[PDB]
Amino acid sequence: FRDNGKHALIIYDDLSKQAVAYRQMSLLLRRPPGREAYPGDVFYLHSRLLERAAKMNDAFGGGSLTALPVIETQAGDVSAYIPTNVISITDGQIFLETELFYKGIRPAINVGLSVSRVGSAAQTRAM
Amino acid sequence: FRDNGKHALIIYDDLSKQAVAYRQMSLLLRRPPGREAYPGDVFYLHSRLLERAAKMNDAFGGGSLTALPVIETQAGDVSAYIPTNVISITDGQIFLETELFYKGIRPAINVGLSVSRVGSAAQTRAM
Amino acid sequence: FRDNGKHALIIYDDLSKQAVAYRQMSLLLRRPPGREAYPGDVFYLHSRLLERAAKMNDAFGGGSLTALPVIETQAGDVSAYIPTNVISITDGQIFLETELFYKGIRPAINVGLSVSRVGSAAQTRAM
Amino acid sequence: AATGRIVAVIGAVVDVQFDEGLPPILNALEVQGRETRLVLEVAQHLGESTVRTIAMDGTEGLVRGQKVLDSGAPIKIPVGPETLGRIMNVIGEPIDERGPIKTKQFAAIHAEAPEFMEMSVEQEILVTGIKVVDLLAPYAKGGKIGLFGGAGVGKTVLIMELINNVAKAHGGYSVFAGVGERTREGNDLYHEMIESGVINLKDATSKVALVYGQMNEPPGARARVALTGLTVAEYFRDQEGQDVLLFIDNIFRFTQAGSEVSALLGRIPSAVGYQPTLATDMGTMQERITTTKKGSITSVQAIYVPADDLTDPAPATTFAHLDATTVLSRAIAELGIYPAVDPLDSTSRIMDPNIVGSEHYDVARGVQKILQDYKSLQDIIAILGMDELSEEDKLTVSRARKIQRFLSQPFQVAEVFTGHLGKLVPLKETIKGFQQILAGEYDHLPEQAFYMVGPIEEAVAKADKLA
Amino acid sequence: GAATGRIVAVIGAVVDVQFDEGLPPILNALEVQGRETRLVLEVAQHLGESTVRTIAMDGTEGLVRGQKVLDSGAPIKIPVGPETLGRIMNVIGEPIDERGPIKTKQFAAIHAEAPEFMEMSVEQEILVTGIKVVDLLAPYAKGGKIGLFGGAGVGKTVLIMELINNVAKAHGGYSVFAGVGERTREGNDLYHEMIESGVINLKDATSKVALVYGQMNEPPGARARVALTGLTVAEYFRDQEGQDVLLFIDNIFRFTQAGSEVSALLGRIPSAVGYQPTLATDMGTMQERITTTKKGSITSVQAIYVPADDLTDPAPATTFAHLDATTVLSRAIAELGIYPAVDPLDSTSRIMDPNIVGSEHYDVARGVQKILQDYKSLQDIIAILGMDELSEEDKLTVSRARKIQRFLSQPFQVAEVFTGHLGKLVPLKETIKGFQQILAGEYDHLPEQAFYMVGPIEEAVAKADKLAEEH
Amino acid sequence: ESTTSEQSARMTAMDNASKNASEMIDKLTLTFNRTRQAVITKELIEIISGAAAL
Ligand SMILES: Nc1ncnc2c1ncn2[C@@H]1O[C@H](COP(=O)(O)OP(=O)(O)O)[C@@H](O)[C@H]1O
Ligand SMILES: [Mg+2]
Repeated sequence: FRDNGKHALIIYDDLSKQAVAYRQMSLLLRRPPGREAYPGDVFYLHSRLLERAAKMNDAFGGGSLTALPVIETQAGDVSAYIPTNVISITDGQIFLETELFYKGIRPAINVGLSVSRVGSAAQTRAM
Repeated sequence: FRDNGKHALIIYDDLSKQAVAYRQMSLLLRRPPGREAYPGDVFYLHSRLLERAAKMNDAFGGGSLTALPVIETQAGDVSAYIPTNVISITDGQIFLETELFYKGIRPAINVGLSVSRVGSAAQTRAM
Repeated sequence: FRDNGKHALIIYDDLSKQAVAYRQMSLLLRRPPGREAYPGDVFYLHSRLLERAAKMNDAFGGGSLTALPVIETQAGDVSAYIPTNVISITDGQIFLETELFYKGIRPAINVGLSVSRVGSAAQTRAM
Repeated sequence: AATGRIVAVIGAVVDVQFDEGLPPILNALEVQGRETRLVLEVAQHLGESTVRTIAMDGTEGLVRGQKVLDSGAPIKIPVGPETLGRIMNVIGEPIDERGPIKTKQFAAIHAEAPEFMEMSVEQEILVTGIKVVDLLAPYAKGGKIGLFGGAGVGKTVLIMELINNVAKAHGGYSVFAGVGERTREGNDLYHEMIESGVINLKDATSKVALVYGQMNEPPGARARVALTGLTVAEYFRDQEGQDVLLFIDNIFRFTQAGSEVSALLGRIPSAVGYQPTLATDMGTMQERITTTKKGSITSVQAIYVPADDLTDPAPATTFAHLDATTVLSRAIAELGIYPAVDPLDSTSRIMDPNIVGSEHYDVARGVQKILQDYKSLQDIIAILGMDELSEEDKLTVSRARKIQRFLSQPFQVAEVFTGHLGKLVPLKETIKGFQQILAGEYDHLPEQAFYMVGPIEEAVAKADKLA
Repeated sequence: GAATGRIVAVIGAVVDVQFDEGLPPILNALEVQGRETRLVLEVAQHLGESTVRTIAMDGTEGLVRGQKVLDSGAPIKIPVGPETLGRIMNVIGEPIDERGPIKTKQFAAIHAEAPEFMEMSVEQEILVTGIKVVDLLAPYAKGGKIGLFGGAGVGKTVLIMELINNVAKAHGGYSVFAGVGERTREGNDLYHEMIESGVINLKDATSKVALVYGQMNEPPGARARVALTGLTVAEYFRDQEGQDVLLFIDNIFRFTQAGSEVSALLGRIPSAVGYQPTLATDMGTMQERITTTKKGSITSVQAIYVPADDLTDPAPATTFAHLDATTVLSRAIAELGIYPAVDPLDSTSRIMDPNIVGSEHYDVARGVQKILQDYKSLQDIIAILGMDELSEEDKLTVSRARKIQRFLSQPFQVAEVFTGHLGKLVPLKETIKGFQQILAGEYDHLPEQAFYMVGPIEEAVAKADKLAEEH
Repeated sequence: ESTTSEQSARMTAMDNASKNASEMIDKLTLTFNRTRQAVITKELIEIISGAAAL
């Protein structure tokens, strides 16, 4: 849909389970592990997948593909090995807190830590 | 003494040196290691041994065998590998601390961190 | 100098970079790694060095050879592998800190901890 | 299916060199020339007509050259209606020595998951009958449960009360599957089940089918005990169409035994020391418990959390499959309340108004609220005093005392001990009673008359009789 | 000569030899030809096709493949006897002090077996050294086994050279100092600290000590066998002659730790934190030959390095069972100036018993340790409430406990070059009497600076008068 | 007057030293738990790579 001038959208759910199913595929062939026994290339797994969401200019059709990956964290660690391989790829984050969800504010979106590096310059003038 | 209607009592002293004597034998036979370089079958050492202590019945003789195994921890760490096998197998522990030994309480038994799983059925009617 | 009469002095700046040149050089020779992939004889690497720093008797020449090895540590932790192996070869130490440097004590010497086997107390008479 | 000589014995790992009939993986072998059955389950192929297998009894007295056959199928077990009230180990042999299990057809223990177009798409709620479990943390159907709380809490009396409620309104039998359990406590479980009425040694009036793989049995035969207790549990789903239950004790010893098999073969371990295939191995077991179009399997599994670490790799992976939790704590037993269920720390994922409805959500969120502030002002009344709380705080003392005694229930399997008749309450009788205490229609009732009754009409009835 | 093998593979300090005719057993000695120094290799494994795997005892430079290797027919044969006194000796039994050779008529191969169960003397005694923490709280025993723990820089070469002064001069029997891998500087003091003190005499035959020195400038196969050259000279004095011996070893952690330096080069899979998989087996092969049989006695004092002050390390924590008496030096105590650094609540002996030391010695040392564990529960209150909030009974505890803590310190005689004080040597009958009175209350009226660095309690009132006169 | 107010501010300022200590150990249990798990993994890869390098 990108290369024919149409507008697409893809959603992964979730990319932390593709990485525990690639760790298994690389331990069993006896490749050296790393932090949390992850292989040496658990970055290039997710970078070459998320590099493919682009907007093409008007020569190449003008179509777009939007990607929204999903990661799961362990009790709130945003400094683990995998959530700092995707934060340093995507153009923003949408943090959800486990404290705000039990108190009642749902969708428990933390507004102080959710940004958009590029999506500020593209929204409606009415908003 | 169990198959013949008599009774006995055995005291392993201590079971944390059998498990190191097995580990020396495995890793020179090149059996693959695990956590803390113990082989995989080291729960199988202390499970087939500490289940031979039984209380038989009237049609087999009426024997018994009681076992008190001894295990030495290292600075209160009851969450290492061998001290967590043998807590799961047996029917209770008696926990002695060296803080109570110098505050004037000897025998230096902690009452809070000790349990027997059978308990009140294994007592006389006056105690 | 020392084997002909005079007095020398030698600074190794530093000796945490003579260890990672032994870890790499002796992993590509297919030698099995020890702790932190260091070889078996990193203690023998530093010890056969720091024992030539002698003080000869006067029927040989009487010359001396001081030594001042520098060691960089990570996050001010002195209980690492290569620090503790070289604390216990030297007669005394000079513990340089960071909170002394920034509060204002420069040279930032911890005079509380900077112990020294005083060297037959050859300070001088007036000092 | 042919004859293969042995060629290596190392630990609990046997190595069998066939000639023509090379078996597939997960095929059960049988060693010939021995006293009792020694089976071997094929796990790899190595080339040169050699397989490798994990033994399921003691590996002593095996000579290099013994002739071992091939069953031509996996481990086949006696599957029938005449297997209830009996005990068997991982390979179908009876071990209560009551006579052989006389059955017609067998089933292998290794299958695949239900298909994509066999599922059910409307979530339903399996009522049990217990007051706290139906309301504040309801069970799904096909769902998975966690049971927290060790020995000394009122635990085995909860297991047998589940089985004597699933067969009084639903008609589906159960399985017990002790994984690596204690031999000393497998007998006090058997001998309590006899005197309570669920297993009966005389007739065709049993409910449970015990499958005991015990702690002194090798690690290859400790992982496969939850599959043999699942294979039995599907005849009452597939071939009969009922609502099966299944108890695993416990879900950590299933996981710990998989790491022992995987390290005897040679596979390099994962994070903190477990096996690389940790989530798939839990996947292929936990995906066979669903709600197909014929019937369903429900599950109830006890969980052990090592070193108080709720982010440890084994309870992290198990929590990804759960639809509920149940927590048994030491303190609620001291108050005198049975079963010992903590209604603030026991959860359920289907607690949502689209699944349970509108009436059930706005009560289990109301009675969940009235017990939260009482834990807060269990300090103000403990330091400042009693009459110094407000007059609207003399009602959060009443209606957080009248409710947490109506979370108690006289069980039926402990009939002779309490002397009281075991009561059952349906799901609309749980909701009709809890709404009237927050509404305060029964504000004129003493806090002792809310103890060990059935419906709302009994507590009221009980109060009238007193004094 | 027999089985003149040939060298094939020198990888580190692990040489492999190949024999044409006669394979030698495990634990032998091999002699590499064509070198101007004596290099000795000890057999350790048998590999197949007549190749063995040895370990050198010297430097492996200049080892060209295809080099001949002789064989002696036995393990390493050292000199032994009475004429080894006042000497310093190598691992393979050679002189290193340039006095000439050792002329003895008896050799002992260093590999022997532990004496059996029916050769075990059972009796306990007491031993008085002069120190108010040893003799009060962790008393020694005539023939027992004594280990000195603690980290680096806490006082183990001082506490072991003070007991050489106290006990090993007023003793009728003999002594052996085995230096297993330590600083060659510190092995020049004790050679000269005991020439002027009469324990070594360089002209006549009345010396009473023997020295074994292989230090930390030595390859790690020779720092595993000076622990065994020690207790082969220290066993001829117990078994053959019916005498009484003392055994001083510093440091015995370098025996274990130099076995982890050639584990993986031999061909083993390494165990937990990096040690060899034969830790508690090669150790207990050695620590059972240091026993008192019914032919003699041995009183062994061994210094035990604890790496990085970590007592739960596997090299010290498997040594706590080969010992009767433990004196554990801490570092958080020696930072307060208290010397000897000995921890009161962590040292322990077996004979602390109301049937050997008496029921007055026992009631004292179980009230010193009980008031010091009462101190630490107050130190967590002082850090918040401050000192002038406490009650009047708890203030009395802290003052006596700080009086007791300062009174456990004592000026040694070997601190006459470090501190400038004068040395004490307190008898046992005064040690019990002094501590009995501070617990009673008969010195509640003094300043704490009297008690710091004195001997008997009568010197701790002769200081509180000089402080009040110079006020 | 000044003795009651000195006591009831010795109660309220001790509740807030006790609430501020519960938030410092629960943030230090989590750091302890991750640091405990990361040394089991660290020493185990030292053995797995020590066997396979032979
Ligand atoms: N009486 C004493 N008590 C405690 N420490 C002392 C005393 N006299 C000197 N010291 C210092 O304590 C240090 C202890 O080091 P030492 O015992 O020689 O080696 P080790 O590192 O083996 O403990 C010495 O450098 C010395 O400067
Ligand atoms: Mg020293």
